[PDB]
Amino acid sequence: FYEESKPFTCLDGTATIPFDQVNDDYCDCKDGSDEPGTAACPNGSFHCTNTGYKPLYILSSRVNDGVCDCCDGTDEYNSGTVCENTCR
Ligand SMILES: [Ca+2]
Ligand SMILES: [Ca+2]
Repeated sequence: FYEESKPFTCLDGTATIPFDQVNDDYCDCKDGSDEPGTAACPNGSFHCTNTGYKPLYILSSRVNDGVCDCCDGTDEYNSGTVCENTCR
């Protein structure tokens, strides 16, 4: 009748979790692949999309650290620091 969506598998094959454990602010994958958008994994990376300009990757520990790391300011989305777009 209703088919269920498949779960997420860590890019390193170390675990399979439902997609509600993706970006849930707890590190479930040894490679950090379940938390690309948060500061939860010690070896993760956050992608600065920097729309219109060169994209950059930063350490996950720099997501919501209150410091402006991406020129588009997208790394600071719930920290209290409001970053201005400085890509130009
Ligand atoms: Ca997680
Ligand atoms: Ca930051």
